[PDB]
Amino acid sequence: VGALIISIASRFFLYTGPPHVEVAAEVIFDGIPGFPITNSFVVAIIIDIFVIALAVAATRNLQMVPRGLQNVMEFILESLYNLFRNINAKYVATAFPLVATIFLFVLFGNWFGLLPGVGSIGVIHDTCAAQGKKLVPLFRAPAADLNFTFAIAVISFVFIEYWGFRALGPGYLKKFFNTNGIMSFVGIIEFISELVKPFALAFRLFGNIFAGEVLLVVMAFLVPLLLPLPFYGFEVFVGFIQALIFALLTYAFLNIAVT
Amino acid sequence: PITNSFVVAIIIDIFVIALAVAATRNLQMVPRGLQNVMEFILESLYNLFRNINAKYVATAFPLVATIFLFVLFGNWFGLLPGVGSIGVCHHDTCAAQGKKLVPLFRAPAADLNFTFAIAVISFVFIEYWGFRALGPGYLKKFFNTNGIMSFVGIIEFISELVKPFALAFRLFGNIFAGEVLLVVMAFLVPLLLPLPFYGFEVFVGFIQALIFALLTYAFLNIAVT
Amino acid sequence: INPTLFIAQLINFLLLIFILRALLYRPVMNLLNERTRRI
Amino acid sequence: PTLFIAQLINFLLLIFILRALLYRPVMNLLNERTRRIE
Amino acid sequence: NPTLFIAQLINFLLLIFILRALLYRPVMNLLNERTRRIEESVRDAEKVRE
Amino acid sequence: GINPTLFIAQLINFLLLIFILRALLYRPVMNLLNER
Amino acid sequence: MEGLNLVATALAVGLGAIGPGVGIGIIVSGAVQAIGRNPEIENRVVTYMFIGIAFTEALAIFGLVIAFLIGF
Amino acid sequence: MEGLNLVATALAVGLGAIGPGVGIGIIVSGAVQAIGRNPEIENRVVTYMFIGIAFTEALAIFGLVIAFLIGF
Amino acid sequence: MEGLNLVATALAVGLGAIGPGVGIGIIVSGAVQAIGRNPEIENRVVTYMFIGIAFTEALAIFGLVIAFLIGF
Amino acid sequence: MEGLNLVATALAVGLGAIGPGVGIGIIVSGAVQAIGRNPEIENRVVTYMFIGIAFTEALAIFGLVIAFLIGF
Amino acid sequence: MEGLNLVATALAVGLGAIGPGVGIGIIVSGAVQAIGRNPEIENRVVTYMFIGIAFTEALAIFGLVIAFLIGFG
Amino acid sequence: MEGLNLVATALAVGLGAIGPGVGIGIIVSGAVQAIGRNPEIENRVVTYMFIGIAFTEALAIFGLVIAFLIGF
Amino acid sequence: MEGLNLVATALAVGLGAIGPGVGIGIIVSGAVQAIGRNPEIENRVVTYMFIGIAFTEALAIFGLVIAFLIGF
Amino acid sequence: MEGLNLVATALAVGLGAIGPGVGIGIIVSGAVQAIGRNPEIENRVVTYMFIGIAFTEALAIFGLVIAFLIGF
Amino acid sequence: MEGLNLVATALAVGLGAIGPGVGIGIIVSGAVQAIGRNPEIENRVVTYMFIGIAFTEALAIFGLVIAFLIGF
Amino acid sequence: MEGLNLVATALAVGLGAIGPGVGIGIIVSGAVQAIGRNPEIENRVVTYMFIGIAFTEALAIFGLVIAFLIGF
Repeated sequence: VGALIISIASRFFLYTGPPHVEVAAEVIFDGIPGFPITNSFVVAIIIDIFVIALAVAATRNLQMVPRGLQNVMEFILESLYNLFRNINAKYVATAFPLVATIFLFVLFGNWFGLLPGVGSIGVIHDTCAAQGKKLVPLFRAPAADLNFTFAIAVISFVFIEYWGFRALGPGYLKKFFNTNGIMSFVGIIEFISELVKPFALAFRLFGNIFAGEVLLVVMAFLVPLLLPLPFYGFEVFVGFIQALIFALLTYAFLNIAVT
Repeated sequence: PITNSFVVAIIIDIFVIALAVAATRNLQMVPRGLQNVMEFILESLYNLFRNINAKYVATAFPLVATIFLFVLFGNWFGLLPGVGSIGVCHHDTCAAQGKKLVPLFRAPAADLNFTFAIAVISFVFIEYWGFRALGPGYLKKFFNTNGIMSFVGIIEFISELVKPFALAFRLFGNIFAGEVLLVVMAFLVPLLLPLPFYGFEVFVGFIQALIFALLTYAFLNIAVT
Repeated sequence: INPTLFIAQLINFLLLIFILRALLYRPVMNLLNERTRRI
Repeated sequence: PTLFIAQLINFLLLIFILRALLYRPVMNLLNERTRRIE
Repeated sequence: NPTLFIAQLINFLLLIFILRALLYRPVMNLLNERTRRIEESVRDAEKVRE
Repeated sequence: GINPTLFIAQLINFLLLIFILRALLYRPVMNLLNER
Repeated sequence: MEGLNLVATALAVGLGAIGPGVGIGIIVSGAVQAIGRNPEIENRVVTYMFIGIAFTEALAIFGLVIAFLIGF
Repeated sequence: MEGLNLVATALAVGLGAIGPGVGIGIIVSGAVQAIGRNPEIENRVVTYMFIGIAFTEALAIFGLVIAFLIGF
Repeated sequence: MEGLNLVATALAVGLGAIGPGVGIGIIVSGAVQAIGRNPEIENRVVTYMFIGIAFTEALAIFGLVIAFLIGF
Repeated sequence: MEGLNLVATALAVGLGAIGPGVGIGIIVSGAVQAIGRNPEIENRVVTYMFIGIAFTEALAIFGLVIAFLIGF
Repeated sequence: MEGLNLVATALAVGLGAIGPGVGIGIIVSGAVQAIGRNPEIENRVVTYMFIGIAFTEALAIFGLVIAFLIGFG
Repeated sequence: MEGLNLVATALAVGLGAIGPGVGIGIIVSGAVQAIGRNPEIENRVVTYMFIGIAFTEALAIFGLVIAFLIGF
Repeated sequence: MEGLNLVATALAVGLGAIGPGVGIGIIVSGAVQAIGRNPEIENRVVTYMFIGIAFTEALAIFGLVIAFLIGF
Repeated sequence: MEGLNLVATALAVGLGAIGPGVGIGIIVSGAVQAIGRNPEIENRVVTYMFIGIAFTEALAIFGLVIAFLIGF
Repeated sequence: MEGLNLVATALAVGLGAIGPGVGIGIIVSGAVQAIGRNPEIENRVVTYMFIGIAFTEALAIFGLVIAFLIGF
Repeated sequence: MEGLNLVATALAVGLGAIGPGVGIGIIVSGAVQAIGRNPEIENRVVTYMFIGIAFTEALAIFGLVIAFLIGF
């Protein structure tokens, strides 16, 4: 090792080769009449089937002794179970299927977004820009789509509202209306914040993934070699942290609605 | 020539002289009345000065007491009725033959002339007494004494010079702001609105009067150090 | 912001949740609880 | 001026209202000091 | 795009190597420790059963 | 701009007031010290 | 003035978050310090922490939504 | 210019969220610290926290009202 | 600049909500911490907390009334 | 310009409220904290609390006066 | 004012990032002090630490995405 | 620009208050806490608290006088 | 009105650097204070210190790259 | 144009005091807290307190003098 | 605009140095507090203080070189 | 514009002291508080305080020299 830090490979086509920005907020792949399927939805499909195959392999000949994929999946599930019990221990099983699948799908969607070619592969000038048709990129992260993040947020909001109605009765006088005291003023702000929560979560995840994608692409544009490695690692960490905190905030909001 | 604030300053000085004459006319043990209050104020001031520096507590004590009494009198005269309403003429009372209706009573601290004298006197006292028992050491910059220590000394030297000017400007700003706040409250409503500010005006004036003397004593002690 | 795309994404997420509950969550908890049950 | 007269009246009323309450404790303190003189 | 796929893949391989050389060992150790604890518990349960 | 003559007059008045106050309070200070 | 709405949206989002972020940080730091000081009491103090978090987030999203209104 | 109302509303919301957000953060942090020091006073201290949070949120409410009036 | 009055009115409220917002929060946090440290002095310190809150609210009201005069 | 006085007044009011509000908040928080620590010197410490509050409010008064001068 | 969009997208990211940075710093300091005082509760409280950190970074991302949208319509 | 002196003096007087106010508040809070910890040391505490207050308020005085020079 | 890109980049850099500096300062201060409190537990503290440092410097780099976009 | 010097003087005077003022406040607070901790160290802590005060006031006076040069 | 370059340079130098003007101070204060609380850990805490100093001066130098680019 | 360079000088001076002033204040406060806690660490604390102050002093000189370039 010593002091061999030279960065000679770094000074390779600083900004001449790779395209300048070439980013978009939403794109559509279509391909069928009627529903315009998008590349982000396509990745959600390939992630979903990959998750299904992974779960099957982990459950393939379920043995009492854990090993390999079964062992790591058990460790992940038990760590999540303990983490959720640390907040509430009465409703862990009720919300566990939703929370666990949310975390697992979001984590793999974020990690797949950092795979190479998510911006390079699509159907300066690259390949398709040479022809007369614009190069729409393929393999877009599902969290980069609002229609996915908003769907997850509204699903979580429906779940939390249904369970907060099923428990504690349908009263909600702490947030609906109060007769006297400042509680009347508190309840309206509580209702407003509750309405905010799904939008806040959806925007949080969507942005924290899409901005990471944009940053990795743009740092591939300038000094493409050997510099964006720590930032790729940081984006892996960001995707993992976001996937975790989405589920954590979901369960915490559910428990606080129970209270 | 003279301005409006000069008359109020002379009135404050005359009132101080009259109060001193009344206190000293009947000087006896166990005072009860105006003399007792004046003695209590003087003793409290002496105690505060000795808390700062007892060696120089009585050095410029008469000058500090005179400055404090003048400041208190000017602050009291500012909130008194008749200041800013009576116009000498070089709708308003002096609308006919407009001459801006110069106020009869102008606060001595509300001007940059009377306020500037206090700063000059304080700076002269600090430099004299500071250099009286220090010689070159009072303004010594400690040139490279502690690893280019001259930079610290040169910067601190400007602070000491600006301190008296800062105090005078602070007093002038306080007086002018009190008068302007009273005028603004009067323009806002005709009665009972300025109560939150008029009452705070007297307390602010008293606090500033005490603070000027305290800062002078502390600067003298720092200069003595 | 395509409502049809949002509906499709919600349907896919719900199907994934159901599949995981019926194939992954149920067996993992059963295996995990068995250890405590064994304990 | 009418506004000046009203402002002076309000200022005098506020000054008297503050002065009565201040002098009450001030009178108590002066009496205590006179008693503690001897 | 034969201009950014190469850069990303080259970076991707380096990231994979760094992760395997900095994080694979602790993850393997944690998994092995969990497996060892589970196996010891299972052996104790079998012995108590027998 | 500030009137130098007005400032000089104010300084003279302040100095005279300070001297008069010192002369008047020299006896009161002595009386207070003797009492205590 | 040739795109004043962009600056408007930027100021709405930009100035709507510098305040709330400090509030969230202070809330959660105080919660963490109190939890460390008293491990026993955790169940209900987190409730107040989260209601404060929700209020602060709603405050920020007020500006975010206001900016999005101008964006359209 | 033209869109001065837009930047007006943006500034109003942003600067009305700058302060009250920090105020809420400090209030909740102090309440949490007191709870950690004394859970017994909860019944009154949470009430004081609420009567403070309402007053702090009032200014943000004023900012939103002015923003909506401008938007109107 | 036609909406210059609008931006002035919004700016007044926005900046006047900053200082009081933090001040009320700090006051409430200090009072809450003292109460947790000493419930027996409840009324005495609540009075001073209300005094500080009233001062901050008075400053905020001054800002609001300046904005209202400008807008009107 | 036609409304530059308005924005000047608004900026003056808001900035003169930003600082003194925080100063008063800190003053009251410290005073109440000390009172909770030692109620026996309640009057002694409130004596300094009020005088500090006066100096803090002085800056807000200065800003309001300047704003009124520009406003009128 | 042809480049006003540039100043807009600069402000959207610059402002809205100051608060998140201070929030992250405060969260880290508080969590570190608490775990130094309470070592065994670290494995429980690091979760809330990351919750607050990711909240602050969520606000920063709210600024960032708006800046990116401004920079490209 | 026309009337730029007005916004100039307003900016000067406003920005001269946000800094000194917080410093004065911190000074007063620290002095009060120290006096609470040690009662008999108030004589030496206050004599430095006022000088620190004067030093801090000197900056606001500079702001005000510069505003007057621009205003006049 | 050319050259506005320069001031845009400058504002982006300044307002994206002023926050992270304070954040990392607070991070290092808290970490070193806790380490001095008990040097026994270091790695399980320096780890979180570096986590916060990396996150805050990453936000700073976000600001830096978005500035260099206008710069390039 | 024709007044930009006034705005420059205002900005220099203002922004040149908001940092030094808080620095002086924190310096005085820490010094007074140390004094309350132990009285015997006064002469050794007043010196460095004055050193910090001199540095902050030097920065503020530099800002003021630079503004005065523009004003002249 | 024939002068926006100088303003951009000033913004890049000044702004982006406030945060790296307070983070360094906080780092040093925490380091010296730990040093007072533990002198034998001097080298270990001084190394981390230097780590924080380097991290902050990284952003400082980034802003400075960006200003130099604008200046050049 | 024509006086825009003067505004640039003001911005360089004004913004170049906000950070360093607060940093110096915090450093001095922490050093003095530590010295009050433990007098024997006075020498090392003063040395580290000087290093920290020198860092922020050079950072302020960074803006000061840029302002002088424009001034000269």
